[PDB]
Amino acid sequence: MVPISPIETVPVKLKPGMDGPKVKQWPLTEEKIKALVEICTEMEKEGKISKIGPENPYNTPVFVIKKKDSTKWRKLIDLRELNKRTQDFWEVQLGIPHPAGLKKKKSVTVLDVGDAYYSVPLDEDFRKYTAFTIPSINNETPGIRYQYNVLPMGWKGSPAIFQSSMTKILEPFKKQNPDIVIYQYMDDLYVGSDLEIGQHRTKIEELRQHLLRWGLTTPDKKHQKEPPFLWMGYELHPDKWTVQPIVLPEKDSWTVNDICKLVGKLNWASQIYPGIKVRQLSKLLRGTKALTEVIPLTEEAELELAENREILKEPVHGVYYDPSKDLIAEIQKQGQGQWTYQIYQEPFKNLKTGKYARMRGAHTNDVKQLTEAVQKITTESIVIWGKTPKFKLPIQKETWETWWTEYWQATWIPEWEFVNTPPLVKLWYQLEKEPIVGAETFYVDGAANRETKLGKAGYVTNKGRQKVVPLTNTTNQKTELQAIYLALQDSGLEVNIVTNSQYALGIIQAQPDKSESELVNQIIEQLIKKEKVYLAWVPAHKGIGGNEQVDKLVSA
Amino acid sequence: PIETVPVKLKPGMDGPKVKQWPLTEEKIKALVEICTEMEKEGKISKIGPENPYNTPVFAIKKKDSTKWRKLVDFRELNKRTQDFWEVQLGIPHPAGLKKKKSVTVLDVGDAYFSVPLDEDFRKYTAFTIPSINNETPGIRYQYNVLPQGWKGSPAIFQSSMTKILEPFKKQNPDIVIYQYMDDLYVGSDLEIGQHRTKIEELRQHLLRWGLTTPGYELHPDKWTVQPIVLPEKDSWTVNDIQKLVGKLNWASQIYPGIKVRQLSKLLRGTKALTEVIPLTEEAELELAENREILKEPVHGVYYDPSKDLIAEIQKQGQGQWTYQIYQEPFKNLKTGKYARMRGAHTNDVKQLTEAVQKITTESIVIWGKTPKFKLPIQKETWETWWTEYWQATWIPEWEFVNTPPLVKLWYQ
DNA sequence: CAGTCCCTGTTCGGGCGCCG
DNA sequence: TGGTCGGCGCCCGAACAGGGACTG
Ligand SMILES: Nc1ncnc2c1ncn2[C@H]1CC[C@@H](COP(=O)(O)OP(=O)(O)OP(=O)(O)O)O1
Ligand SMILES: OC[C@H]1O[C@@](CO)(O[C@H]2O[C@H](CO)[C@@H](O)[C@H](O)[C@H]2O)[C@@H](O)[C@@H]1O
Ligand SMILES: [Mg+2]
Ligand SMILES: [Mg+2]
Repeated sequence: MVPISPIETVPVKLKPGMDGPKVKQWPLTEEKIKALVEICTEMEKEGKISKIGPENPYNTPVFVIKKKDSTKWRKLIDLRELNKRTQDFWEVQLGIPHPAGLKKKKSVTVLDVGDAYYSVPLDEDFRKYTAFTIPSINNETPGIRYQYNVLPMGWKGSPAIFQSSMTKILEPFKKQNPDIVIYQYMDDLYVGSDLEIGQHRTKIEELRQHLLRWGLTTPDKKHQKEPPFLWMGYELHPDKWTVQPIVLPEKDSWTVNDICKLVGKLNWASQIYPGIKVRQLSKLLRGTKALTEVIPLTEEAELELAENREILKEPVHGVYYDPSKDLIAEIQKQGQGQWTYQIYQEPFKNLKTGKYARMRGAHTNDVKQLTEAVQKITTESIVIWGKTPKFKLPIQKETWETWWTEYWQATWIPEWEFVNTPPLVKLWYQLEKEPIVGAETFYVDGAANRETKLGKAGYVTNKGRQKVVPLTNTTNQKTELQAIYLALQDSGLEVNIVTNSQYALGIIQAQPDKSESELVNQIIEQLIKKEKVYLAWVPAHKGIGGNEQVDKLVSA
Repeated sequence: PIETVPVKLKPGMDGPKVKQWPLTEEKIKALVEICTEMEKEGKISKIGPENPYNTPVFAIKKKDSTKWRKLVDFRELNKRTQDFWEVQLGIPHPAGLKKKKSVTVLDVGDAYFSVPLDEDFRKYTAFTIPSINNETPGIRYQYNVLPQGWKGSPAIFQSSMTKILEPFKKQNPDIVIYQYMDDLYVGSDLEIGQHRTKIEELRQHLLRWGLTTPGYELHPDKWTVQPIVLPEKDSWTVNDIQKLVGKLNWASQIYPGIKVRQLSKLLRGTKALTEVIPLTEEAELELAENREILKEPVHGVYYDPSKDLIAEIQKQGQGQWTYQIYQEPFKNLKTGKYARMRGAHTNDVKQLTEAVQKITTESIVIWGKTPKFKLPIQKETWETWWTEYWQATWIPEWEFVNTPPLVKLWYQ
């Protein structure tokens, strides 16, 4: 019985018909070797590590990185080849806790487990595959080979095994203490109660004894008796919370990697700081080869970056969640398919903020994007609070009613009210349901030659108006749109248009206000200027009316 | 202490790995309460991350129930068990069930908990319970018995089920019973009161065998279809005839006897859309002959047991929805319309959800299958809301389509 | 009646940010 | 020195699916 057993282990098979890792160690510099050898030798006395005879035919590289904000070093074993061949697990970490989720508590304790990975036993049969060879100051001394007796940093089964093991240990305590809140994220524990501060600390220490029984040690050094607590990158105060300060690079010359950090920082910032915009900064990253390449900032990304920094200038903070009061989400349109939102309960006291900028579709409008933002907020809210907020939306009740009733897709927004904060979201134009009496009827068509990429777009009308236009470097689709554009240009404020293009009719009937295609944008521009447009569809090549005549013209 | 029937996945197919989606606080609370009791009774037990399979779980309230029902989305598992519940232990379909004046649906899901489940198979029934704001990691379980909503459950229990049924079946030979997953379809031609009474008898009959039943009533004979219809107009504008020709031309992919020649003649010029066009006698007769053909059935449309059912739905506005069930394109086994459903004029998603359920129910009664739905909705819109309005114990297959409607062929 | 080409939308893996 | 794991978020681009129109 050379090694003791502390807590229940997790069976871990290899992927079937596959064998343990073999790969030679790195040429590690002696400076790192000093740090590694001292800690690694200590492990054997505890029982974390064991010596192995050459009967163990497995070798895997090893390396070390300094603990951030500490002099200590972190001991990590590269298991990339072992991961590849190790059985798949099901991750039990389904997301990240957000402080806006937290309810107010009278007493809050944050405590961190020490050597959390090294306090959880690895599977006995699986221990052999860990084997790695230590290095020496010279290449003469071989260095001992070691197999882990506990979870090792760098494996792919470590987080899930620890989290599941931690939950099993915590579960008896929680059942005995139904009114204690324990937020368990990896080894960090957040403990909150409405118990008075003296009684709360009694439970806190009593919980520490419970974790001690299973070999889990909570050092005082990482204990956080007193606010403001540092938790998941946030600063927690009795009645408010905020993000730990974010440093934005100041570089005078920006590379590609530069913008990524910036962008990724601003996304983290936008959870509380209202109105962060990354659109123009992200425009710089599209279709670039090298992460190292240097790129100059446009006057758009510069102006953007300027007001983004100024938002960070003033300190902001969020509040906590009061289950008694309603949840309210308000959304503002920021232009260029950019939307920001605030979730709150008391007016002007925000739980959190956020943005929805995703451009979805080649042709779209503001109503679709607002519906997308509402959905993104709803799912986010259900994660954090388990309910859907009431919505305050910058869209008239009649605008929304007109859109969803007429749209051919099922669409819906949950309970919401109108807020009159401009810019309001509206439909820029409306297609007529019935043909317009006394309006000129334009029969439009276009065709193009697949080989030459040459084509014609034209129309014929009941009044005798006619046009045919030659086009270069086009497609059948593009000429069918062009024909419609021509009819809109050359018509009065009211016009009936008959097309046989399903492509064009589908784009235009969805009432888009923005498009990737400039041609569609120009069609939109004209539709907005009209008083009445009736679009109608007929099947091609059926000998119908004007459609037959215009088909002949453009085919020529 | 019952023998456990061994089960295997379809060859070359691994188990389901499907992430758990976020749940509302009420559903999470209901699931935690439901699973706590189920663990104490031994139906499920907690499991570790070493199991690499997961299936989504959530809770529903059946129509008017007010009492939460656990529901597992086993579609992925059921697809990987598929050969089992078809090739071997499957159920025949009573072609007469659709003919009965009344059909009641009973939730016998509880019965499945009696039988135990093959120890080797339980690794595939894993499901994770989420926590609000990720306070805790996911609490994983797996099934020790026959799970509700799995397609092996009614097949393994069919031997047990028939013996319980058999005294009741002998007492009433005429009555027809069909079993689809957790549900028992009981179709009688009796009068309403006698019918309801016999259901209580089959309830008690189920009770003395140890089964609780928490009544969905159908009248499959009332069910009708929705024919393609052509408008009746005193006068026709050029636009009306253009719409009519387009609708008829599309219809000719279904009824090959449709002819547009005489109706096309009416639009030879280049005419204003609102210009009134008198119909000729030749066009009147062509239009008359067409309306008759549309009353007729399509030639050679018959159900094929091998082929999958496909359902398409269209949103017609004003609370009206149209659907077509088929296996081959343009060979439609049924076409229908739904109006004034729950959520009409206020919620498209609630209405679409109700529509999917009704269509699936009809397919179960008529063919003992569930169709694959082509849903006229955006993937993110459907996934966000659909569980809120779901009141059935099964879950059909669906895909998402965005077809703008050139012509309103199915509706008017 | 296949086979393309347009055109659109989805998915998935890459980078970064953040948390252990 | 360059180098590990899991989770979540964003924004990207490439690779893939599929529906119509048209070409033989
Ligand atoms: N860069 C990384 N790579 C792999 N695993 C990591 C990691 N960073 C954290 N983890 C995982 C590994 C375990 C856990 C590390 O948390 P602590 O930083 O607190 O190190 P601990 O062992 O707890 O020492 P203590 O300071 O508590 O005494 O998260
Ligand atoms: O609806 C899309 C959604 O399907 C998931 C589960 O939410 O897959 C399930 O539903 C599909 C469509 O019916 C089935 O084909 C599939 O077998 C079933 O597991 C998602 O991962 C996907 O986003
Ligand atoms: Mg720690
Ligand atoms: Mg044409």
